[PDB]
Amino acid sequence: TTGERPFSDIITSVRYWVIHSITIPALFIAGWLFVSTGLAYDVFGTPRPDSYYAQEQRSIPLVTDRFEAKQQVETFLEQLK
Amino acid sequence: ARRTWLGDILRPLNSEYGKVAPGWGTTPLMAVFMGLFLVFLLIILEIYNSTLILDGVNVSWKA
Amino acid sequence: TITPSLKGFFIGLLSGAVVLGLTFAVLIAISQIDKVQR
Amino acid sequence: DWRVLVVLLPVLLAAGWAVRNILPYAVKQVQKLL
Amino acid sequence: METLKITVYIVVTFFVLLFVFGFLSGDPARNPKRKD
Amino acid sequence: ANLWERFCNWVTSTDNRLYVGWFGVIMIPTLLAATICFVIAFIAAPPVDIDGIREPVSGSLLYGNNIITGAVVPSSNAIGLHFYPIWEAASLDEWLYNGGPYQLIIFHFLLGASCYMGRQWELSYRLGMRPWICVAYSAPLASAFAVFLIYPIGQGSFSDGMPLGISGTFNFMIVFQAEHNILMHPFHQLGVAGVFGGALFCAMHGSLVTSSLIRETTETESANYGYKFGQEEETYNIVAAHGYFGRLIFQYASFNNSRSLHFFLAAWPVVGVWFAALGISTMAFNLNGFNFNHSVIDAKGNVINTWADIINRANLGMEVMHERNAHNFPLDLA
Amino acid sequence: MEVNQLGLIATALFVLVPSVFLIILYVQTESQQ
Amino acid sequence: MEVNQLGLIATALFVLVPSVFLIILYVQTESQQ
Amino acid sequence: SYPIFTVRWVAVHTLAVPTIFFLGAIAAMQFIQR
Amino acid sequence: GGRIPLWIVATVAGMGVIVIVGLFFYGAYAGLGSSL
Amino acid sequence: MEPNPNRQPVELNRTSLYLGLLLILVLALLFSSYFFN
Amino acid sequence: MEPNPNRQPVELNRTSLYLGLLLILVLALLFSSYFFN
Amino acid sequence: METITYVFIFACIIALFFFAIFFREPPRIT
Amino acid sequence: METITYVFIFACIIALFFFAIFFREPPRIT
Amino acid sequence: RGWFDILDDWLKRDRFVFVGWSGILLFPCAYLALGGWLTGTTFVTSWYTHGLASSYLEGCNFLTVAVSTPANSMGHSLLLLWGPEAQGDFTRWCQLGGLWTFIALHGAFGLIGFMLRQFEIARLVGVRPYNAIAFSAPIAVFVSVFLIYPLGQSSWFFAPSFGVAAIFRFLLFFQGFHNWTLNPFHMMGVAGVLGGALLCAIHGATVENTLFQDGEGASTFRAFNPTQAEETYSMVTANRFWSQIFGIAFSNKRWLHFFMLFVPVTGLWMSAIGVVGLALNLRSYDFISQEIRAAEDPEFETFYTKNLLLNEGIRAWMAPQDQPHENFVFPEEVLPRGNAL
Ligand code: CLA
Ligand code: CLA
Ligand code: CLA
Ligand SMILES: CCCCCCCCCCCCCCCC(=O)OC[C@H](COP(=O)(O)OC[C@@H](O)CO)OC(=O)CCCCCCCCCCCCCCC
Ligand SMILES: CC1=C(/C=C/C(C)=C/C=C/C(C)=C/C=C/C=C(C)/C=C/C=C(C)/C=C/C2=C(C)CCCC2(C)C)C(C)(C)CCC1
Ligand SMILES: CC1=C(/C=C/C(C)=C/C=C/C(C)=C/C=C/C=C(C)/C=C/C=C(C)/C=C/C2=C(C)CCCC2(C)C)C(C)(C)CCC1
Ligand SMILES: CCCCCCCCCCCCO[C@@H]1O[C@H](CO)[C@@H](O[C@H]2O[C@H](CO)[C@@H](O)[C@H](O)[C@H]2O)[C@H](O)[C@H]1O
Ligand SMILES: CCCCCCCCCCCCO[C@@H]1O[C@H](CO)[C@@H](O[C@H]2O[C@H](CO)[C@@H](O)[C@H](O)[C@H]2O)[C@H](O)[C@H]1O
Ligand SMILES: CCCCCCCCCCCCO[C@@H]1O[C@H](CO)[C@@H](O[C@H]2O[C@H](CO)[C@@H](O)[C@H](O)[C@H]2O)[C@H](O)[C@H]1O
Ligand code: OEX
Ligand SMILES: [Cl-]
Ligand SMILES: [Fe+2]
Ligand SMILES: [Mg+2]
Repeated sequence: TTGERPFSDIITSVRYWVIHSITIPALFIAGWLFVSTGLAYDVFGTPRPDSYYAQEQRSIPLVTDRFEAKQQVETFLEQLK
Repeated sequence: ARRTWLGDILRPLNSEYGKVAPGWGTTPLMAVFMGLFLVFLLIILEIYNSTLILDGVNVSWKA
Repeated sequence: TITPSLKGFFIGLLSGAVVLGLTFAVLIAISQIDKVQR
Repeated sequence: DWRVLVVLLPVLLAAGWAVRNILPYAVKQVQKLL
Repeated sequence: METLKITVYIVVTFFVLLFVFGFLSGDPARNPKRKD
Repeated sequence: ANLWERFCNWVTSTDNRLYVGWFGVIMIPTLLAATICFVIAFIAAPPVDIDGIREPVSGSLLYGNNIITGAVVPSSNAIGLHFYPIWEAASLDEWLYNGGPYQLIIFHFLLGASCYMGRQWELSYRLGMRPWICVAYSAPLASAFAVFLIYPIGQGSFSDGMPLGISGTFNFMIVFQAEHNILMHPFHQLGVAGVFGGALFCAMHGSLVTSSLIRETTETESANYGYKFGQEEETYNIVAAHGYFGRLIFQYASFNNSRSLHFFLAAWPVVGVWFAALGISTMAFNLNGFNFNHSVIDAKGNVINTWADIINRANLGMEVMHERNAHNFPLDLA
Repeated sequence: MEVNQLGLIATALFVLVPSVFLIILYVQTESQQ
Repeated sequence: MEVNQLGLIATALFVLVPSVFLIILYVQTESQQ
Repeated sequence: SYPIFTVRWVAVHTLAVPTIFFLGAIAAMQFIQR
Repeated sequence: GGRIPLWIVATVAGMGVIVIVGLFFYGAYAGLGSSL
Repeated sequence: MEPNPNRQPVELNRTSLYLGLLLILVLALLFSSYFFN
Repeated sequence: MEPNPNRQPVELNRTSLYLGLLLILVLALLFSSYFFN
Repeated sequence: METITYVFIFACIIALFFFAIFFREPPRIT
Repeated sequence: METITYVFIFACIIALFFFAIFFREPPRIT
Repeated sequence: RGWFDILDDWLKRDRFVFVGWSGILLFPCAYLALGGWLTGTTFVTSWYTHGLASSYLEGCNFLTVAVSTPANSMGHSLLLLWGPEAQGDFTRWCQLGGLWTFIALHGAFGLIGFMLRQFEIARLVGVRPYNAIAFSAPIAVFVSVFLIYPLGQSSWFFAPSFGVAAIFRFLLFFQGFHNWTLNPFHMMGVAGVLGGALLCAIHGATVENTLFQDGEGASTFRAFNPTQAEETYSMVTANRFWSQIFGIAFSNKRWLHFFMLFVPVTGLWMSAIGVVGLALNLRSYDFISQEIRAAEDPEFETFYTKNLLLNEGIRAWMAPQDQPHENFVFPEEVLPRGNAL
């Protein structure tokens, strides 16, 4: 009763579904592509399934140095090649 | 109520009850000092936290 | 001298001022435009 | 990087679609607001 | 042990029979409204 | 009136300070039997060979325990699910060694607590109330049946029932997690939602009613004297409370019907505790919580640990250490 | 058992001190008009 | 000194028990009309 | 006669917009092999 | 205002939720996190 | 000297007595093991 | 049920409080050495 | 001493139950 | 503990002197 | 009519979601703590801080995803995005656990914003502020567990990680290392939580079963009207019922509802005090008298002694993988095990 249009009037209107039959799939597809292009891995730094370990490595790339942690990760990533 | 010697001396210091400056008064000046105090506290927090590292300031017993 | 963490400190100080500043300009602006009917 | 565009492709292209189906009425809201 | 077994059997049977016969003794009619 | 009709009227009398009733004629002897035996056992019972391995555990105060460590120890693993009343023992000393008191207490208790539920139905009927307080009580009742009876049945021994003591309770919980991964079982998780939510909703409802109390008193007196027992008027403004809480969240999130609100307060912890009880009672048949140990594998096949894998290490530590002299073969099967 | 030598007095006062406080306030309430 | 282990509690209760008895009776007297 | 854009509209879309994006991302993750 | 019936909206949206959660349950047995 | 007008009578009803005693005895029963240690 | 007519109010004046406390504290001070022994 | 202390506190609680039930302030309809 | 106990009881007595003197029930002529 | 008063007018407008002055704090901080949690659990690893996978992107499910704590080597660093550890690199900040502190700090300020909202709305509508007062308990829990506990410890690493199973690890860590079930402050917490759920269940059920017949329907929710002055249920019947069933009963509705505030709120405060102790490892780990006796009498066994062995198993079997900064190599022959298993 705060003056906004009721939700059950909006989502039953055709103008809402003209708009949202485009915006809702486009968002869903944009999320799908963030993963399937691999951009999600490069934005967040998450390992792909073949980038946890070097080929004969069994040890974990744990960060041990506070002020050079940024370099420890980069040295761990450069050992993935 | 009982008048006393010390009470009559201290009387002017308890005489302006409820007295105010009109409107906002010195509120904008107070807000500025509060803002600077917040920055001050962040600085000393970050020094103790080793988030802020200054030359000459080794935050350790060995200093 | 200004250490890198000091410049980093000034970055966070400025970035908070910009977040709070742009929030408060927008809140003031919308408030000035959408006043209450008295 | 070609992948930021591809993710921003459906976002941009549907924002522009909703700002077209709401523009005759987003104007009327802001006009009486002034 | 046998005397204790018989005593418990008697006591248990006594309280079970109170429960069964007591609920058989017109229990739905013991209510504040319809004493049918 | 004959003696039977007079006795029945006494039993079902609403004028008795404590209501007896027909469930009460079972509840009262059983609960007194379980209480008396519990108190004596907790103070004075000698050590009990819980694991059937001639390694007696001291549970009573006189034998070295305090309030926190003391317990009535579960009956012996050698007994299993066998009924062990006093008359089955050759002496009280043997009954004590084998954990007789535990079987006596939990059996009288469960029979007594079942009749407590019936007695709650019974009085509500005599008073003209609606009958479903007893349904709410069926949640903790089912929980008690789960830990004292159903869990032992599925595991094959009253030695796996929860001990009657505080540290004994903790031992039951830790071993249970080791063997069943109860934390990873959604029924336990619903139990937690039931109890955290219940405490949340208890706090919320208490606070909103207290916030909306209508002024009838001064500052120098407790606001509780603003309510008179059996007054007809509402003592709080439910419209004010709805107006607050519907602005705290949003309007349609908030109850304006007190009957709906109180039903929700009933149903939330009760349904949640029912799921908790069913959790225990279904882990009694070794349908365990989710096992994600080694679920995440890299491209080569290396195990990539997750938090579930860290839980498993903790689970392993309890498992290898629990009942440390009882196992002779590699798998812990019951 | 080898318990803390002050545990008995600590428990006895932890009981007795607030219990008597409540009893004092109860009794003087009952005696009011 | 090697004193009686119960001397502290015996003294503490010998003080506190009749002292609180007198305090209870004093306080409820003052609250009478 | 109601407005379209409100504080409510903003609050809805600050949740619903990333939610649908995240649901598409997580759906695509179901088809990643190792 | 009242074009599409709210029960139809509810049903299709309810079924859209089922499909998405059912996909996530499908992904528990395939690909990453499946233990295979 | 005139008496002090800020004085107020204090009350504790019986249920409050029973609740408080319950509280104190249960805290005692709970903490006693830790005090003996 | 009618109340009991034998009930009587009990009193202890302040001087009686001070005398009793004096008595209890002095007996405590006197006997404490013997209780510690 | 420990055992006596625990049983004592317990026994007081049971006594308090007795008074709280049989010697409560009676609920009065007013 | 002993020394503390004796001094404590003594200190209470001195306090009781203080109240018995300065906060007595005032003798009133009636 | 200055700019402050017009801004105050707009912030306090009746709308669907009330904003307020507290909403300036609450709404960004809550949105970021919520959004940071979803972002981290969808896309962010814990591989460099814990050696764990913790995201949907790596194959975890809802039970196993987490935003995990930073590495122990970070200490109690605020781990600001612009700080000396990430140096402005967002990707590295996520890898070092900066999302944990982001969620914790914005969660903290949001919780403040939420209690400020409770005060602000209660003041505007004219009700007493007991709901804000009751919210002090979840705040006390959040501050003690998520901030004070790791601040007492070596680093943020030992705080709870924001995930379902990660929290379960936190629970089992506190058993094995702190014997937290033995702690009387936790026990008071349990009593308040379980006592709270009991009061919730019993009060709801009591009201629903002492309702007055106020209408003709067998479904009885329609018989309520919020503008009624009369009580919707019989306090007198409820009182008589509970006095005869349980011996005691409420007879004051105001005390009943206060007690419902008090019980879960006091319990949560008590547990918070226990966690503050555990920040400094001031545990109620052991009963000294039983340990003396168990050491000298190899036949003395209790449930407390059995639990200590369980705890020793937890520590030994979990520490190498739970604390990978320590580089524990525990050879198989040093691990405590009972016979056979
Ligand atoms: C309400 C009264 C009551 C009940 C139900 C019980 C019940 C029990 N007692 Mg307890 N007991 C009681 C009072 C009671 N006791 C009292 C007052 C004392 C002190 C004297 C004891 C002292 C005592 C000791 C010392 C022991 C028991 C034991 C037992 C258990 C086994 C008894 C048995 O084998 O009987 C055999 C059963 C019968 C003879 C059943 C006959 C009942 C009717 C005629 C048949 C109908 C049966 C059928 C189930 C229908 C039920 C009705 C249903 C439809 C509602 C059982 C749980 C033993 C135990 O605890 O073992 C672990 C044990 O050692 N009792
Ligand atoms: C109410 C809103 C609110 C609050 C209380 C916070 C609070 C926080 N944020 Mg968050 N943040 C917010 C909204 C908020 N944020 C929003 C809307 C965004 C998206 C844009 C973010 C994005 C964000 C990121 C990416 C990060 C944070 C971080 C933080 C933490 C450190 C901030 C800091 O040190 O800046 C310091 C600045 C101030 C405190 C400003 C105070 C104003 C002063 C008193 C006025 C004077 C300043 C002056 C004019 C500046 C001139 C400088 C000049 C001399 C060069 C702190 C908990 C960091 C964090 O979480 O670390 C783990 C972090 O990495 N925030
Ligand atoms: C009978 C079983 C039982 C019960 C009832 C409890 C009860 C409790 N435990 Mg204990 N626990 C138990 C057994 C039990 N425990 C056992 C056997 C162990 C093993 C030793 C533990 C180990 C344990 C640990 C390690 C801790 C507890 C803690 C607690 C307290 C938690 C309070 C709380 O609500 O935190 C929940 C969190 C909050 C209330 C903070 C506020 C939450 C905000 C407001 C939520 C915001 C949500 C947001 C709006 C939306 C989120 C997004 C959504 C998608 C999720 C509570 C007293 C905690 C404690 O003592 O803290 C002081 C604690 O740290 N327990
Ligand atoms: C009819 C209400 C019955 C009381 C319900 C009591 C239990 C409530 C259960 C929980 C909600 C259940 C679903 C709605 C219960 C229900 O009855 O819904 C009905 C309700 C009203 O629908 P309409 O808007 O059509 O109705 C408007 C009416 O005024 C008709 O004129 O729908 C909602 O409000 C939709 C909610 C979307 C929410 C928008 C979210 C925006 C974000 C806001 C979050 C910020 C606030 C946070 C502050 C920190
Ligand atoms: C409304 C609503 C909702 C939703 C829901 C949903 C989503 C549902 C769906 C539903 C559905 C969707 C249904 C369906 C149905 C179906 C059916 C029931 C079928 C049947 C069939 C048959 C029976 C078959 C047969 C056969 C055979 C056997 C062989 C061959 C041939 C044939 C095929 C014929 C919600 C919750 C949101 C809310 C409230 C409202
Ligand atoms: C961190 C960060 C940030 C932020 C971000 C954000 C803010 C985000 C957001 C985000 C979000 C906001 C997201 C969303 C998501 C969502 C989701 C993912 C959902 C899901 C859902 C589902 C899955 C459903 C299910 C269910 C449930 C839950 C219950 C009931 C049942 C059902 C089944 C239906 C920034 C950049 C600022 C800065 C830097 C950092
Ligand atoms: C478990 C073993 C026993 C199995 C019993 C099954 C036998 C079947 C027939 C039993 C007869 C029960 O019959 C029942 O007896 C009682 C007591 O005698 C009768 O008599 C009763 O009268 C009224 C209610 O009617 C009561 O207020 C009264 O106290 C009682 O005496 C009931 O009205 C009758 O219905
Ligand atoms: C561990 C040691 C503890 C020992 C505890 C000692 C307990 C001593 C109990 C003292 C009880 C006094 O008991 C109390 O007496 C007073 C008067 O004296 C009575 O009070 C009654 O008389 C007074 C005066 O006429 C009226 O103002 C009052 O309204 C009326 O009720 C109380 O109704 C009764 O409860
Ligand atoms: C070792 C632990 C011991 C802790 C001791 C705790 C001591 C507590 C002291 C409680 C003191 C109550 O203090 C006492 O209050 C009552 C009312 O409440 C006052 O009583 C006054 O009001 C009442 C009621 O209006 C009148 O009937 C009365 O005539 C009047 O004097 C007393 O004058 C005051 O002395
Ligand atoms: O008793 Mn008691 O805990 Ca059931 O699993 Mn097998 O059995 Mn024994 O080992 Mn594990
Ligand atoms: Cl064990
Ligand atoms: Fe209520
Ligand atoms: Mg998969």
